[PDB]
Amino acid sequence: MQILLANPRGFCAGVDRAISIVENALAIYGAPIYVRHEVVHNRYVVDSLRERGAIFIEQISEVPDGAILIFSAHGVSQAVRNEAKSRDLTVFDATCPLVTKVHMEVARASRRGEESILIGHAGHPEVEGTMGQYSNPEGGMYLVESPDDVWKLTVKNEEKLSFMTQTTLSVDDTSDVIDALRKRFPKIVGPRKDDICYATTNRQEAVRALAEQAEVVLVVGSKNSSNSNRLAELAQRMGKRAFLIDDAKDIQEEWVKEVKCVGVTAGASAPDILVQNVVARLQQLGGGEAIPLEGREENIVFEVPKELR
Ligand SMILES: O=P(O)(O)OP(=O)(O)OCc1ccc(Cl)nc1
Ligand code: F3S
Repeated sequence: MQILLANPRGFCAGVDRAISIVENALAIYGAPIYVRHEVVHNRYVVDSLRERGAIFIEQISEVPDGAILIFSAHGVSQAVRNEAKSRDLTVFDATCPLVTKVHMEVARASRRGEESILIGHAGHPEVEGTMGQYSNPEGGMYLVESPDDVWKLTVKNEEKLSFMTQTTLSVDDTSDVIDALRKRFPKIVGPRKDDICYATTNRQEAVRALAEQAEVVLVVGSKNSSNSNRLAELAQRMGKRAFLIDDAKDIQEEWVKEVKCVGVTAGASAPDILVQNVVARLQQLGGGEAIPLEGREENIVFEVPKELR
């Protein structure tokens, strides 16, 4: 059995920064460090940081006074930010620079009383944070997931309309949504393409190349990782069996019995150690040395704030 590795895969620049923010805070101030929501959507990363004295909480009311609080990589609403700022808290913000960029555009639209449409998935924390940058009642902020959602959306002034996207969407599906928005609202304004980050784009491109060669694709990442789910979905839609797995224990032997080529990738929040262990398990089940596929170069790093060095 041939084992192929997608490239690129695993940690992005936002995740690496957010994790270091928590680690460095723990190293500088000791435990406990409070973190709002899972810092990134990976069980292993979260369980680790929890074992080292990070405390994860869904609401700021759970956090005690005088504490250090960190915002997760997914970003937070103005409301949440103001609720933290108005209390006895030292705040560090692990929100990804590429989410912040989108937030800044929503905030601008809010200041102009000009309506904005977000493409994304209801209930996801990035969506809550991004929608939560819009406060002006004279405009409006709308969420669409599909072309059908676009087909039933009505806005107050479609002459003054802009759109934004979640960072971790399917590139292909998002393209269909934007085509719809432009047919329904010809004057809508947006970025050149969308707000899908380089890491999401690159991992989807990489898993396409992988699924072209592999019969079965394993995607390392947690169930609540949106970007990981898109990788597995992309593979499946290409007609390959694909499985989202947290770690090597989830691999069921039937999945790779009599499979000549298995591919492995990882979402943006999945540490490389999990991939290494997955590969060790596949090798127990017959696989050879893992062959990395040739990949688009990634070179971006985001530094921690100077105060957390
Ligand atoms: O569930 P998703 O959003 O894919 O989150 P993830 O698995 O934490 O991945 C890194 C990340 C962090 C922040 C953002 Cl807004 N997008 C991606
Ligand atoms: S938005 Fe940032 S957290 Fe990673 S998946 Fe994209 S670089």
